[PDB]
Amino acid sequence: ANLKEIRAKVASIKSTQKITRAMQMVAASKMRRAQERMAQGRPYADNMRRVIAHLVQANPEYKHRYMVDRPVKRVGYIIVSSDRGLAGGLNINLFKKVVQHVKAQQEQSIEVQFALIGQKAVSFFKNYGGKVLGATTQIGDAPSLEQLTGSVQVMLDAFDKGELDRIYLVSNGFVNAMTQKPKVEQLVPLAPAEEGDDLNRTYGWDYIYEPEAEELLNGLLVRYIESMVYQGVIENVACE
Amino acid sequence: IKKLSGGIRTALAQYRELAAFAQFASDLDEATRKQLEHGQRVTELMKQKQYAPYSIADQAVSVYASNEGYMADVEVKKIVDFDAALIAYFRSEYAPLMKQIDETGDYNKDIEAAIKAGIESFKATQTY
Amino acid sequence: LDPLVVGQEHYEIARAVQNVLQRYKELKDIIAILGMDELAEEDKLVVYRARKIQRFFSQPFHVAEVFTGAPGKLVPLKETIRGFKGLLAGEYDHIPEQAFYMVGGIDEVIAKAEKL
Amino acid sequence: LDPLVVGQEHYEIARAVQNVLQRYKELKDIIAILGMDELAEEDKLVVYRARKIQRFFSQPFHVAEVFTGAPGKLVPLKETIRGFKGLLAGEYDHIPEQAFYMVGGIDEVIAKAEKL
Amino acid sequence: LDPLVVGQEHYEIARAVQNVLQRYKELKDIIAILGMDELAEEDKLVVYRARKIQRFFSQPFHVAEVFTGAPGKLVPLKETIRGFKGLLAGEYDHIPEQAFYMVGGIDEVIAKAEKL
Amino acid sequence: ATMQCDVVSVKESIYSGAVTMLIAKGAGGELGILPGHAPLVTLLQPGPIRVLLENGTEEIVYVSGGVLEVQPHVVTVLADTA
Repeated sequence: ANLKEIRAKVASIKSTQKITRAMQMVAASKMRRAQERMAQGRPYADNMRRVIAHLVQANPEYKHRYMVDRPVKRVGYIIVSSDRGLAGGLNINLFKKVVQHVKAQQEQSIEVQFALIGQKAVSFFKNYGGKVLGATTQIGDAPSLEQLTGSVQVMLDAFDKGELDRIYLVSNGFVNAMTQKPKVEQLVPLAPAEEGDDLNRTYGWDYIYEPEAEELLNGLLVRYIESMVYQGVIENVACE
Repeated sequence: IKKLSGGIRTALAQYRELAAFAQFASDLDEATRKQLEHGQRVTELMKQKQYAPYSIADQAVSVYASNEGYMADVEVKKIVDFDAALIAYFRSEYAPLMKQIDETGDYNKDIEAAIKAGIESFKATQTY
Repeated sequence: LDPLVVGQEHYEIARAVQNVLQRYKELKDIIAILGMDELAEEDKLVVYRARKIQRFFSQPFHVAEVFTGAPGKLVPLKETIRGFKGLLAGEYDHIPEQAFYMVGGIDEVIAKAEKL
Repeated sequence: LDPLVVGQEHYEIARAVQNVLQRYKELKDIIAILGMDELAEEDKLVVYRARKIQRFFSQPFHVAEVFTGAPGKLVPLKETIRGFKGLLAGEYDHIPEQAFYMVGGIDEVIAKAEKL
Repeated sequence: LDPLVVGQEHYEIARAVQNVLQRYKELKDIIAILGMDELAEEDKLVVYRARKIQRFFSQPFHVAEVFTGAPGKLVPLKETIRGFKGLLAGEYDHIPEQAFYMVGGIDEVIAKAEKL
Repeated sequence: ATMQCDVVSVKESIYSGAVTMLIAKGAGGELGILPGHAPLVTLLQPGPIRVLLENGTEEIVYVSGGVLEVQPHVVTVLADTA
C-alpha cells in the first residue's frame, strides 16, 4: 500500500542484516577460541587415559565400587545444553535423542533421575517433569571446575550409596567446523575396551605403592569423572 | 589541509564500514578495537557550535593532533572539550606561527616541528 | 454459512478451519527471516495442520481427466465433515502430508498413506 | 530553544533528553526481532531511562477532568527542570515506571511510589 | 562471447577464466571469516591463479607516457589467448605474481620475472 | 640425568630438561636427578616446588597438591589447582 512503510521495512531489514553479520563474525572468533582452548586441554585427558590404563594393568586384581556392575536399576543421565537460542536447533536434537532413550528405559521399567546443566533444559525440559538433583545454570562461556564441581559430585555420592547404578552423558560430537552430531556415552562403570596397551612393551615391574597400596585410586577416579564431564561441556560449547 | 585531510577521511571510512561491532568490543582483537576507538574520537571531533567559524590554522592544528596519538589519551566524551582548550592555548602563545600559516598556507619541516613542539608543551603543562 | 441454516457442527468446523488457516498465514515472516526452529511447539502444530488442510482441499475432477489421466472422484458432504473433524481433533498427526494430495475421501487418504 | 535565550542548564537538559530518546528509538528493531537479553548493560539502562522519561511527560488536565475523573495540575518550570535533571543524573533507577504516570510533579512521584 | 562467432577455444578459455574468478570471489569471504588455513590444495591453487589473472589484466597505456614514462602497449589477441591458456594449464605456476603487474604481453612477463 | 619433568594441573603444560635438582615437600627431595629406578607414585603435598635446571637457573612454581608419578625416564605430575 503506502510506499513509506515499505521503505521503512526495507531499512529495518537492512539493519537486521548488518547486525546478524556482526553476530556471525563474533561467533567465528568465539569458535576459534573454544577450538584452541579444547585443543590445549586434550593432551591432559590423553595423559590421564594413559595413566588409568597404566594403573588398571598394574593392579587388575583389586576393583573399586565404580568398577562394579550391579544389575541395571535407577539409571541416570547428564544433559548439557545452551544458555540461549539462535543455535540452529541442536539442543532439540539432543533432547529428542534423550527422550527416545528414556522412553526405551521406561519400556524397560526403570525410573530415571538426572542432572541438568544447560539453561534450556531447566527452563523448558523441566516444564513437563522429571526428578533433578542438580540444576546448575548460567555457567557461562569457558567456565571453571569450581563452577561445575558439586553438580556431578552429589550424583556420584548418591551412586555410591547404591541408589544409582548407570550414569549417562549426552552432548554434540565435534566432527567438522560445519557439521556436528549428538552423542550418547556411558562412563560410570569405566568399562575397559582397549586393554592391550603397554602389555607388549616392558612395564613388567609396575609400582611398589609406598604411600598406599590401592587406596589413592578413588581420587584419580573422581578426577577422571570431572575431566570427562568438563570436556563434554566444552565440546558442546564449541558445537553451539 | 590537502596533506592532512586524507588520514581523517580514511578513519571515517573505516569507522563507517564497521559500526555494528560497538557492542561486542571486547570480542575483537587489538587492531579493530583501536580502529573503533579512533573512529569514535574522529567522529566526535567534527562537532562544532554556531557562529564560530574556524580559521585554517585551527583546523590544521586540530587535524594534526588527531592524526597522531595525542588524541588517544583523552576520554571520548571529553573530545569536544580540550579542543577549544588546545586552540585557546595557541593564538596567545604562538601568534606568529598562526599568522604565518593563515597568511601563506605553506607546509614544510619547520612548521611541522613547531606544531609538534606546541602540542607537546600543551599536553605537558596545561589542563583542560 | 449460518448456524440456523447449515447446523451447529458445520459452522463450528468451518470456523475452526478458517481460524487455523488465518493463524498460519501470519507466521510467513518469522519463518522467512529466521528458521523453523525459532517457534513454539503450538505454532509448529498450526503450520503442519495448515499444510495438511491445504493439501486436503484438492481433489481430481471428471472433466480434467484428459489433462492428467486419473479418474474423477465425488465426495458426499458428511464424509468431508467427518474428515475435517478428525483432522482438527488431533488424530492424523502421523500421516505424512504427501498422502493428502488429490484423494477425495479420507479412507482413501488412509489407504494411500501406506504407499507414499 | 537557544543557549542565549533560555540559559545554559535548560539547553543541556533538553538536548540530553532528546539524545536519550533518539538513541532509544534505534533499538526497536533489534529487540522486536531478536531477544532483549542479547544487549549491553548501557543499552538496558538507556531503554529503562527512556521509558521513564516517555511516561513522565504525561500530566492530567483541568478541562479533561470529565474524561478520567482526576483533578488537574499545573507544574511550574523550575519543578520540571529539577525533576528531569535528577532523573537524567542517574538516580530514580529503583522507582517503578508506574509512578511516572499522570502524576504532575516529582515529589508527587515520590509520594506515589509508596503505593504503586 | 559464444562458440559459433569467435571459435571454440576462445570461448572455452574465457569461460574457464570467469569460472576461476567466480570461485575466488566465493572463497574470499571464507578466507576472511576463518583464515587462509583449514583449506586443501586445489583452493589454494585457485587463489594463486586468480591473483595472477587479476594482476595480468592490467597494462600500461599510450596516453600515460607523458606522466610516467613507461611506453604504451598494443597486445594482440593471439598473445593474450596463448598467455591465458598457458596460465590456466599451469605452466606459469612458479613465476612470482609481481612479474605479472602492468607488463603487457607474455614474453615481457618472462623477461620481467627473469630480471627479478 | 634428567630428560623430562611434566606437571599438568588443569590445562597448563610445563617445559623441563636436564634438571639438576628439585625440591618438594612430602617427597624427601629425591626428585631432581632421575634415579632411573624404583618407580613410585605419591600424593603430592600443597607446598611450592623449586626447580633448578642448570648453572643456577632458579625459578619457582606453586602447586596445590595432587598425585605425583615418578618412573625411570618418565616423570609426570597430576596436581590440582585448588
